[PDB]
Amino acid sequence: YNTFSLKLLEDALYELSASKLAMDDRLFVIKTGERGAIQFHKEVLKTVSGWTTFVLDNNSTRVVEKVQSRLHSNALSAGFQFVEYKAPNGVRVRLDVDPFY
Amino acid sequence: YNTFSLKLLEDALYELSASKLAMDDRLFVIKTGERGAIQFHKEVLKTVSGWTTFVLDNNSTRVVEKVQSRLHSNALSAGFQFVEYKAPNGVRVRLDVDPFY
Amino acid sequence: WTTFVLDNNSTRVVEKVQSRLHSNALSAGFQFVEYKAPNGVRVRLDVDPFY
Amino acid sequence: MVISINQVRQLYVAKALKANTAALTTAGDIVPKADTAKTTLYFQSMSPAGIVASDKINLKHVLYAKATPSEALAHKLVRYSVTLDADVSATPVAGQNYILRLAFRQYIGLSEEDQYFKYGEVIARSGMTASDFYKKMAISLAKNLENKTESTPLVNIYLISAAAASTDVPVTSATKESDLTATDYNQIIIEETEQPWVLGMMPQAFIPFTPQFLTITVDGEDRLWGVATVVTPTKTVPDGHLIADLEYFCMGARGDIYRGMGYPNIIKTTYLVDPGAVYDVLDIHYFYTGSNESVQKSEKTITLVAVDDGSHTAMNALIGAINTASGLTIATL
Amino acid sequence: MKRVLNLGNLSRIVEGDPNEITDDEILVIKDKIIEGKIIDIQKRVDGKLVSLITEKYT
Amino acid sequence: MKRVLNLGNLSRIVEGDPNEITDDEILVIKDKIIEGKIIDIQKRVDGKLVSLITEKYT
Repeated sequence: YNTFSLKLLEDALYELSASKLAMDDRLFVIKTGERGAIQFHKEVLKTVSGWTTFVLDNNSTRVVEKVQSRLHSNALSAGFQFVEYKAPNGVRVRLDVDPFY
Repeated sequence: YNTFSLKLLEDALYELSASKLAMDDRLFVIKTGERGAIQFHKEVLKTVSGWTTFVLDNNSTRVVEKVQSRLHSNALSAGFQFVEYKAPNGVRVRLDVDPFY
Repeated sequence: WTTFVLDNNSTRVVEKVQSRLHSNALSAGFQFVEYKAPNGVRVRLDVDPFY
Repeated sequence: MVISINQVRQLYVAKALKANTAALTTAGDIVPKADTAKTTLYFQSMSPAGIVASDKINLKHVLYAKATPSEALAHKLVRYSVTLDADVSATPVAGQNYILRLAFRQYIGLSEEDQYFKYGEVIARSGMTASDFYKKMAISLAKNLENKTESTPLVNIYLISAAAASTDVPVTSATKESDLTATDYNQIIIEETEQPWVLGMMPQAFIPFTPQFLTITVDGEDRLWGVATVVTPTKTVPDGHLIADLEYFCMGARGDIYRGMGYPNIIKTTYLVDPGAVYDVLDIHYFYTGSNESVQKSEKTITLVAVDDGSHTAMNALIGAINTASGLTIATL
Repeated sequence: MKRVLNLGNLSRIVEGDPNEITDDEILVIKDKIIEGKIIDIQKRVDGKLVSLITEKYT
Repeated sequence: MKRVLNLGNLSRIVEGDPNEITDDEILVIKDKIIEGKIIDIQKRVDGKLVSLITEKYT
């Protein structure tokens, strides 16, 4: 590939899984480098940003969190990362960032 | 059909149910392939999109959930599938994916 | 971050107080003193008066 | 190439034609022998190890005798012509990723369940042209299908310039958009490629494919950009590799079935078919029926293969011989 | 009298850069001449911004 | 780039009859002849239901 997408590997993973795997055994533990883990996060995000039928409350995602500080009594954090995806029919996706990459 | 409409199917199943079935005994299992399950998911999704009165929150649906990793502390997963539609007067619609399809 | 929706239930940027003027007394205010970036890169802040 | 037999099949290479049992000097020389009272037919062939004759054919118990040309056995390679749908959009979309999918049907294993998918991805850009998109798509497929690390050849991919309209521009994994200097590219051809071959171990097979597309948002709706179409083939795998396995098979009826089992302790069989040639084939189906109760038929086949010089001279001469000696009529091809 | 759209699609109605809005966001433009008017509402169609309001003619 | 209104004031963007639109809610008139386009955004001021889009001519 030259341009990477989640549509791309979601299709690849599923076609392989439909042809070759059963629904329960379609978990895929990808091995990659940090710079692909961020590419993954970006694309998973770009995909979720189109989920307008759902409102992602922070009480469940906790992208923003309450932290102790001396600067304020309600001191807040911010930050999240997408490390998985669940395509239909049991297709899962999990990462293992190995420095060898 | 050319384009699967759950609006068409919802009417057909209820009209048949009203004329022929009790309130119970209205579970309409559907045998289909894996791609039909995708079509079902899409159409159920597109209908709950017109429920502008209601608000789908991730605290109950859990389309985005928290997973433990080593790249981030607020590490997130994503994904969901629509498998069932419950229509007026006990007209359920369940899926039974058969590899034979 | 238009994707996510920030609710007071988890941030408590508008808190409830034991006042004398009302039974539902509110207090507002929040500060972002921290940021978590991908792959462990977490930036705490320290405020030193020397600066 | 194990095949099905109607209780037997036998093959004789007609390298030459001699007109007398005396003139059988070298291997591959063959003569049709039938008495004046045309009741029997057989062939005296010269083997690597001496003269030899074929089973006698009762001209009354012959079922069908037909000659098949070389082109009849030449597998035309299936080639598609994939373009983008002028209905969705006659041009690429500004910021869409077009992911073309080639699902391969009979991969390593025999079954249709042995599937294999290869992709070509192209993210379009504002100002991008159709020709430029075909360029990039073909190049992506090259890197994925015409690479050197692939275990087995899968497909050939080409490009066509509207100016040419028939010439196909090869696009290999070494090619680059600097080498593809044109602006009137109409389509992307994806052709079927010949798989490997081994005598008696790997029969002449192919792996077929259909091009599938993924869906792009064109205004606000997921739609497919491409239309895959089958156009007339222009390449053909020649007959040489089929006849060779046919001989490697049909000579175990006239001889050693332990082709190589027992490695030091074996009996090697010299063959007369060069897989780098093109043979025309001739098959005769016939049977033997017994006497007063043994009426059950024993259908049998005797096949003769001769090289084609382009006009079917060897076989047509062989046909004239068998027809003038047997009274048959085998419809010279 | 239902909401024209759900909140997950209304949440993405934003105000600011025309370059930074994704395909998932609706862009509003507060008129600068008048104090409480709107001048255009836009969302990305094919990477380009187009007005949702139908154009009027005489 | 940021959101244009608190979701409380965006949840009151409705699709219905001009005669039932009070204040604390904005009205959208979808277009029929065209599928996705909109006709007008409306907001009541003094009993009258006025538009927020500025008229644009040639």
